[PDB]
Amino acid sequence: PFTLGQRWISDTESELGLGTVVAVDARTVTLLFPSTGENRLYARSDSPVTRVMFNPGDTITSHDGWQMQVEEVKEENGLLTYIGTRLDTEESGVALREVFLDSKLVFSKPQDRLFAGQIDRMDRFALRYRARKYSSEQFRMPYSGLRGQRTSLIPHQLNIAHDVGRRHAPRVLLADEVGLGKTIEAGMILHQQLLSGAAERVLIIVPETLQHQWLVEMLRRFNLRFALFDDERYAEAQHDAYNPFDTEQLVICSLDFARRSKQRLEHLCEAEWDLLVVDEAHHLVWSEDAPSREYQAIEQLAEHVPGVLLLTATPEQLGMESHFARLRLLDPNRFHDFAQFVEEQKNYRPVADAVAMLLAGNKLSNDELNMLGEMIGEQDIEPLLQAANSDSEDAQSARQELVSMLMDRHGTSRVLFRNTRNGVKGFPKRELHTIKLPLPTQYQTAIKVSGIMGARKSAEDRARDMLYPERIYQEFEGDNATWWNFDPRVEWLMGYLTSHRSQKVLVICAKAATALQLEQVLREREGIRAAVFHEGMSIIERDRAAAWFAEEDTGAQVLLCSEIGSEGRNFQFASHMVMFDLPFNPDLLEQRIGRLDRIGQAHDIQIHVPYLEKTAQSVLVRWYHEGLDAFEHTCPTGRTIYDSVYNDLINYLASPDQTEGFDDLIKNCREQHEALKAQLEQGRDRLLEIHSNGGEKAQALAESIEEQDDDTNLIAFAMNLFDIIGINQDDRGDNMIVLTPSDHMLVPDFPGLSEDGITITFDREVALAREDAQFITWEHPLIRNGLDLILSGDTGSSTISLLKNKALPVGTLLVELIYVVEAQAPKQLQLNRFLPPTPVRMLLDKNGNNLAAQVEFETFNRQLNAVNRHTGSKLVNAVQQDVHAILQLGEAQIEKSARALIDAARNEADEKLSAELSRLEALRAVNPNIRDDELTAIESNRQQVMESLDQAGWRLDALRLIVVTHQ
Amino acid sequence: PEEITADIPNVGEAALSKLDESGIVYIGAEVTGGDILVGKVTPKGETQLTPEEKLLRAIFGEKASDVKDSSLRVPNGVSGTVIDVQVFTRDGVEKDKRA
Amino acid sequence: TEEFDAIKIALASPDMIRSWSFGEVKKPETINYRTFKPERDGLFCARIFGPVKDYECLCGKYKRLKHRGVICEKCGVEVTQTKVRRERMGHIELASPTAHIWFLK
Ligand SMILES: [Zn+2]
Repeated sequence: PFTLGQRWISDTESELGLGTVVAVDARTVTLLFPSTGENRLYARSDSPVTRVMFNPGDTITSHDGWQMQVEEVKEENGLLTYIGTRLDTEESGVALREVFLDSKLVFSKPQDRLFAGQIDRMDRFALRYRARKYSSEQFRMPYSGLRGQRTSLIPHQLNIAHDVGRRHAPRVLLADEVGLGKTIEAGMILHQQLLSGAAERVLIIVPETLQHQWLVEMLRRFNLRFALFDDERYAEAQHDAYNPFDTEQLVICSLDFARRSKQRLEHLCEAEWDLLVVDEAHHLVWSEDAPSREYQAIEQLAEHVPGVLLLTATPEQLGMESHFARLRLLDPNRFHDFAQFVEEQKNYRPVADAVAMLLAGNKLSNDELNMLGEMIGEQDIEPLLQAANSDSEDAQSARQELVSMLMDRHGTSRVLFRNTRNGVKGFPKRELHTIKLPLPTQYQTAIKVSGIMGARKSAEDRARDMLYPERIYQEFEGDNATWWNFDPRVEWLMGYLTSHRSQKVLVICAKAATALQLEQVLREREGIRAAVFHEGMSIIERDRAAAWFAEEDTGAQVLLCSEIGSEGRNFQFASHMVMFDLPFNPDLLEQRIGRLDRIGQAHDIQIHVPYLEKTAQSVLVRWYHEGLDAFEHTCPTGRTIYDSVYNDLINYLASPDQTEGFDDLIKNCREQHEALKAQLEQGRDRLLEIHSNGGEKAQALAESIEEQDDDTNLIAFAMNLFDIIGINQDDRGDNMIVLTPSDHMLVPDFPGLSEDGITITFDREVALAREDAQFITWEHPLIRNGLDLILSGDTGSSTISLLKNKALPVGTLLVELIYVVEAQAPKQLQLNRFLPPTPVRMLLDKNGNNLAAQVEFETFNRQLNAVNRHTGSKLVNAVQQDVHAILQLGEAQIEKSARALIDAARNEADEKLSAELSRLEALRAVNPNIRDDELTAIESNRQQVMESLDQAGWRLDALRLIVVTHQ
Repeated sequence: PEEITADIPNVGEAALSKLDESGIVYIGAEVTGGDILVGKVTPKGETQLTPEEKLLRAIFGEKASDVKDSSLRVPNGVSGTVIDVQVFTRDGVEKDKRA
Repeated sequence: TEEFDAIKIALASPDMIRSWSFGEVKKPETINYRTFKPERDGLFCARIFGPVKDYECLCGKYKRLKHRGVICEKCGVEVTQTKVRRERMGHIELASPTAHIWFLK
């Protein structure tokens, strides 16, 4: 019935507004859209377009801005002319040609969409309602921001993230021990600050050699795309804008890059960063009489950015005094004089000692205890002070109250976190296995020849060559000589693997060439599946090899090549490792053993060291095992003794025949070990470590997350969501889904999706084993994206359904009404903790009686069925006059339910916000590091929350009509 | 031109295990239905990747030229031993390893 | 599926044949042999018979299913499912009226 001049809207992109018929041919019709002025031509058949007509009682607006009230409309030759009373002038009998209607006819509360022609589906209405329910419940979940990160659930990490991510403008120095996960806690804190809306602009400054590492870590672990800014990018952004740094929210850059020009550093300091993060800040040397030009640029940055995180190391066994140069940067007024800090650390040293005696299980003389009593400046200290020391029944709880009070009285522990490998439980024990092999005669002959031919060469290089026999047999027996046939180590390796076929074994060698030769020999003489992991490979190929190695029982049994390691997520399923060779320096030895020796392993570690009899290997095994205890224990004595013994030991390497003098070197090594151990145990700040590990509340949080991580409703909602959106989901089978778009996807391009597809896993352990997959949680960008896509659009907001129930009258009306309570506030305030968009379901009858409390949603939805487009279309209009009368029925109950929800939310707000503000005030009353700005921020945030909550409103989001038939 | 390289998109390393670096099965290998007889890559054009996307590709190593595989597979339900291989090159700049 | 009966056969009038046809095929060319997209006016033409691939126009301006009646401004091909390319017939306007061999020989 298309006729030139009619108004039509698109059922889907109504954001275009009204259109106007301006041409018609045999197959097509053309709509002009005055909102933009464009024309769109559609095929007459299947007609996915909607007639826009109005009925008596509607108020409409004309192109001149005035509005009116329609009372009667004539139609002739397909065109409508509206007749009614112009309301702004009170003129009756006013005519408005439909061509002159405005475009600002937006998707009214769906009791208006009944007359839009084809209406949405009923499974998208189901997804719409389920989505609002799940999103509402999950936004208020207590531990938001702590499940989507691709990490192990390590207690101290979760504790640090929980504590720091909730602070305002956090300024902290992370001096965690090397290898514990400093950057992991940093990334978690970043994930919280970005997810909570507290921050939008972030700047991370990293040495260039680590820039790519950061790029991948934030991308693969935290789903965060940073824009790298180099000189080229800086120039192309200088052309596009006055300030180049306004084009991206998240920026990585180098500190050397930051110092290039002065206008560069000022533009950087003016980019209004919310957070700044600088790793390895110990490289910033500062002298009281001469601070470097390097430190000055960070000091300039940290003054223009509220929150600033510094990651660092505390090496060479020195104290936090070396840290003053950086403490001065965190709180320059609180920490402003070195000497006072020196006095503080010296006068606290006895206190630290006395604490170590307390917690070690010793009695503390009154003379000792009346110095801690001097520290805690109170007067009812005595009874609790003595109960802890007499070893009464509650001596444990009195010790715990003492330590708790100590942490609250420590001068720095709130701003400094040092977790040690001694203050953390979970590491597996390590047992050693040594195997003495006969040196084959081919090597004796090959090395004595190198000895003769080795006339003019340093003993250092004599020891570097004789270390690895494989690489001297390639100079005298010719390159590529088949040395893999007589070396007994190879036979031992094969025999052990073929005898332990049901065990995954990690085999470490020095260089990739030897690894390729090992793969070739294991394949061509025993068919052993082994993936190589060397520096020459790309990230995707090595990831592929890790994937193969992760196959439970059908993949590679063995692995591995040169150093590389660095794989954050570890092989927690692997518990047996063999050292095909031994490194030179003890740091490489401890890092190699470190790659597996991590918290979260399956079982204890079995280390197998096959070494040739009477060679440098035989020397080094003796040095490492009896002397340093470096295999079974991890104490970092190696470097000091190695430097103190280097020139002597060289001779013991270049000539393993001379055995005398060795055993005294070994006793010297054990003496050095004992001295270093003693000094380190006597340097432990056990109070700082107790404040660092979070304790029982942190373990409780970690187990609450371990129990929240089995949500199967999440997977069941996900499948529905994607499938409805039109995302093909190929089930590979081994807990991995491959998502690929489809011809029927619902959006031009989906932000995260690509045509090549992405693999996902819902199990945290699989994610920790397969870093090539996306770890899907409630906080994953894919889900949040789809959520915004549905809850912002209007699909799933209106449908009709029939019910066949003999026990009800024909033509009865049940009306599902989904109101949404919302507040309008900037996301920076984080109102969503207290009032996200909240659904309010109501199942009205003809009398306005609610049945939802009696009739659950799922059960009711199951037994319902849809109609066909056409008959249903006017079947809706059959009750157009009825639904209007249905609305006032709910009008009286919506105000009661709303006022109940608002009242409850405002109550929860004032209690929790006053309890937290009181806690922070108590801290200011108990700790000197809490700033005025902090308390002001919380007070203003509480006031703003009560204010924005006092103006919250409701709106009709969804509406489903139900009509019972028996036909 | 299509390529014979062993770098084949979205194939598990199981399938590559039996292929040499040149992309030809090892003489004497036991095969089964569905295994990849030889590796071939179909060229892809007009990728038009964004410059940041190009940088990401560079670090990751993803190849715009590939993304499609024309690799021959063993016919369904036939399984035997590869006894012989022959290579016929019309133009080739130099004789291939296998050649 | 409807419940039908009585399949009827009769002479096709020229106006009915014009009714079935969606477009004129002017040139005998089919495809460019270089880019395998079909000819603008050829035995194989997207604007007459249908889109090659489901719900996406020839030039590639409109590809989503959200659009079901739009006809791309650049390529006059409407975005629908390629199955229609199985039912759309074309027509040729002959300059000289030609005899139907069946009714003659
Ligand atoms: Zn087009």
